[PDB]
Amino acid sequence: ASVYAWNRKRISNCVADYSVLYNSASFSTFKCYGVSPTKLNDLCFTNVYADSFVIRGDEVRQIAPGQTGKIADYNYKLPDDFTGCVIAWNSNNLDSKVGGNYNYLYRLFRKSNLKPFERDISTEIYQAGSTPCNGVEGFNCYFPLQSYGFQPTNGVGYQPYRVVVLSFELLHAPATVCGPKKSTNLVKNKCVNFNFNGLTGTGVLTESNKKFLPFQQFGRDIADTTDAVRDPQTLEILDITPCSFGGV
Amino acid sequence: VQLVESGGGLVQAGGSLRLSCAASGIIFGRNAMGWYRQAPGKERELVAGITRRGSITYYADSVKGRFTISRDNAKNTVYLQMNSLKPEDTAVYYCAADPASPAPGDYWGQGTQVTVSS
Amino acid sequence: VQLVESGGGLVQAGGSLRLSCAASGIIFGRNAMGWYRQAPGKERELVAGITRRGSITYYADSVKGRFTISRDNAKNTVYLQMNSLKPEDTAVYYCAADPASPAPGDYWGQGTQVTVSS
Amino acid sequence: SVITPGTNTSNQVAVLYQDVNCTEVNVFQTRAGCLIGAEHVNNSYECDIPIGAGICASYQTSQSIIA
Amino acid sequence: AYTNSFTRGVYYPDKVFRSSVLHSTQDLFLPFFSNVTWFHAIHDNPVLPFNDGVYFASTEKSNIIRGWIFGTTLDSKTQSLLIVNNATNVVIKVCEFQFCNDPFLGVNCTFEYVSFKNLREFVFKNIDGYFKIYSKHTPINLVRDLPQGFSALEPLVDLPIGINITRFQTLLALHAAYYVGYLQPRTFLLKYNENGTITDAVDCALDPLSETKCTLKSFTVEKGIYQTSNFRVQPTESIVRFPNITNLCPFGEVFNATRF
Ligand SMILES: *[C@@H]1O[C@H](CO)[C@@H](O[C@@H]2O[C@H](CO)[C@@H](O)[C@H](O)[C@H]2NC(C)=O)[C@H](O)[C@H]1NC(C)=O
Ligand SMILES: *[C@@H]1O[C@H](CO)[C@@H](O)[C@H](O)[C@H]1NC(C)=O
Ligand SMILES: *[C@@H]1O[C@H](CO)[C@@H](O)[C@H](O)[C@H]1NC(C)=O
Ligand SMILES: *[C@@H]1O[C@H](CO)[C@@H](O)[C@H](O)[C@H]1NC(C)=O
Ligand SMILES: *[C@@H]1O[C@H](CO)[C@@H](O)[C@H](O)[C@H]1NC(C)=O
Ligand SMILES: *[C@@H]1O[C@H](CO)[C@@H](O)[C@H](O)[C@H]1NC(C)=O
Ligand SMILES: *[C@@H]1O[C@H](CO)[C@@H](O)[C@H](O)[C@H]1NC(C)=O
Ligand SMILES: *[C@@H]1O[C@H](CO)[C@@H](O)[C@H](O)[C@H]1NC(C)=O
Repeated sequence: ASVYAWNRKRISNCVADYSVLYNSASFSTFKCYGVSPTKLNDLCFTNVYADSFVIRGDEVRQIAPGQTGKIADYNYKLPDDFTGCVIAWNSNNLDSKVGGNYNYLYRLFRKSNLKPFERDISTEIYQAGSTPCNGVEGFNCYFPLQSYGFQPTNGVGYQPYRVVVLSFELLHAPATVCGPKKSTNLVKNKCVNFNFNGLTGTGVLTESNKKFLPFQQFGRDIADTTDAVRDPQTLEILDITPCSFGGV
Repeated sequence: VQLVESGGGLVQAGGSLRLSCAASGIIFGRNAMGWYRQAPGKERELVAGITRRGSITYYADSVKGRFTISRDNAKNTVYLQMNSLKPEDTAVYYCAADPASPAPGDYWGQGTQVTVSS
Repeated sequence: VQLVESGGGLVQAGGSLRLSCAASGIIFGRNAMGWYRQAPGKERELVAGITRRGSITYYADSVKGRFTISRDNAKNTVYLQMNSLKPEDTAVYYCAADPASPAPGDYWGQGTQVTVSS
Repeated sequence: SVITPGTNTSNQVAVLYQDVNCTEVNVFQTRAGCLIGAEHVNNSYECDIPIGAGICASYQTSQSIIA
Repeated sequence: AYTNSFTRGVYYPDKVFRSSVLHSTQDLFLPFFSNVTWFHAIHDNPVLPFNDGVYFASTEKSNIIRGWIFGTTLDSKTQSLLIVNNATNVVIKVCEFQFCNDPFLGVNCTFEYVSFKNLREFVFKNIDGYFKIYSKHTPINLVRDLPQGFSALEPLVDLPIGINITRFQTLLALHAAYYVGYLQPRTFLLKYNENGTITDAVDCALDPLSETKCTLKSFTVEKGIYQTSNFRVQPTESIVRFPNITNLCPFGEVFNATRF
């Protein structure tokens, strides 16, 4: 998609192998915020979103949280607290065309700045001047979208780049996307090092009487330490008792 | 990034003169393009412009009856035709996007000189 | 970064056809190089490959008796010779390193079309 | 601050705006602040809920808060 | 006409189990004792605004109310949501659909799913594209107004659709009483019993006693004086003052200079 009208695709209900992208060494950038690359395979997410678009090379630097510029403000804005990875690569031999690829559009004119993650695909003529445009181009009346006109002979700052912004919902809510991990069996009344959908700690798993309502996944303490979980494979609730300790 | 101009030269008032220019896709793909001019004693102004879509044209009122603006999207070129040129039209003509920034970094080509004698 | 291919064209089944390609040192210096092919109805596969050192060759079993792979380290080129081509061999052939990434950023050349008629 | 009898007796409360004028906020202007909702009376009792500057409040008779 | 929100409109705010605890949270809840509007599809079903979450309830006998529409202009320009029980099972679809302004039952696309005696109580909100539906179904002995009492609603539906909702309409079968209220960003003290069911709640900004109850994290307040908040006088207008200079300075001149 054109950056002014970027696409979004939802990722859910899967095993997400992120090593395929990370270790490909085929990207100009792979910058993660809130998570480190390679740790992604040990995480679970509720939903994962992949936003995609084409921008010119000098603009790759605008796809960042807290960043400003013509794309950051009129085409694709990321929030200051964004968690995710911005992955991009050069497409000079794919999207650039001889004579110019004018299919990709960006917004140059807008009345105000965009909110994080929204879209504006209006074609309303921009009222640059004082005399109402009434939908028609003319002096101080502009069509809001511009083409890139990408050519194979352009320098890098003007070569097209394909950008995928991968957004991670690291929420308390049940995961639908988990990395390529293998499971083990449950035990009861023993001290174990556990991992339930990315939730980790050390403790003793026992049968719980804390009936969880159908939408609840774990119980929580005063100190934010969890104290019960719904097992990811079998619908039973386990209590987590800390392993015994004391002064000596 | 790249803008060129041609079709200038010295003519006597009257007759006709056709200017031509070209641009890389970076500018050619903009919503609209046109011609601007400068001369000793006067600043830069937009003379005429044509949009990328719909071939919509407009002219400054002062030039409306003698100037014609056109473009060719297959060639990545823009043209300005003057019919019956006047001494007042002596200027350097430039190729650029219809909206433009006053900043020094907004790229302009060299421009082509049109001179009109008595 | 630069991969080119040639030696394609239309032939009748039987006869012979020699493909050729070249690469910049960035790819040519890789441990091994070979040829890949694609066609409507089927995905990309490695047909044959040759190493940089020792000129060690290997072939997909399905092509082993009719395809020959070779390289020239002075010229920075790789070749694939087909002897008695079959209609099933119609494909676009590509030059690339034997290991390759599925990522969109792992550079491929345009490829050359080989067409084999009845 | 909220001046209240316990909730096992009544849900009626009085509110004290500390160190302010009643013209800026059954209103009693005192030194502690502006006391709103308690009825000021000319009788006396010992002290139940202290407010300050000699003033206490209590809940009594059909019962309301007095100061 | 309006009714009194007698502790109705409370639901479980997250998917975390809690029990035997008074927990302070913040969410869009029906304010306690708010004014809920009466509607009757007798002798209309106006399209109503969706402010920032909406509270609904209906009184039933024969499932006369069978669905709802949430969207904006409802004329195939943006995404909008149609939910219908169909007197069979539930079908949910979201697309740029053209609607009738008088849809009824008898007696481009983003999402598709296929599945008085009592009162249905439910709420809706839309957070970051997720349309969240909460509800309960209880018996009533009241035949016009809404029942009093407290029991929290449970989540049923949580869908990442991206639906733009500013307006809505109730869908009824025709040959009829329902209520609409609004949710607010309020702080509540929620009381979870030993089974994690919310059995009570304090609306922390209803009045000074509730304020005290939230301050002290309790549903019981002892005799005495508690300091719960601060009084602050608010500004009524802003004042902006700069010298009345009409002169502009040569900023352009240091960028457009002939020579550096
Ligand atoms: C849902 O549609 C409404 C229009 O009916 C959008 O409201 C406009 O939002 C912009 C924000 O930049 C304001 O400047 C306009 O004044 C609003 N118009 C009206 C009539 O209120 C709203 O943003 C859309 N929302 C989504 C997807 O949240
Ligand atoms: C509160 O009132 C109840 C009667 O409703 C009584 O049984 C209880 O003992 C009272 N508690 C206190 C602390 O006064
Ligand atoms: C409140 O203001 C009035 C004047 O309007 C003044 O007479 C009175 O003493 C003030 N009271 C306090 C507590 O400041
Ligand atoms: C207290 O007595 C005075 C007369 O001395 C009277 O004006 C005032 O209203 C009385 N106030 C109360 C609360 O009884
Ligand atoms: C709420 O209803 C009561 C009558 O029960 C009425 O007096 C009050 O003004 C209404 N509130 C609003 C905001 O309309
Ligand atoms: C889908 O949206 C496009 C605009 O993006 C519009 O041209 C097309 O007609 C729409 N299709 C349908 C079936 O509404
Ligand atoms: C909790 O559940 C038990 C049944 O397991 C029931 O007897 C008890 O009354 C319930 N407690 C509450 C407060 O509802
Ligand atoms: C602001 O207005 C006052 C009143 O007319 C005038 O005396 C003063 O000089 C003005 N300031 C400027 C910067 O012009």
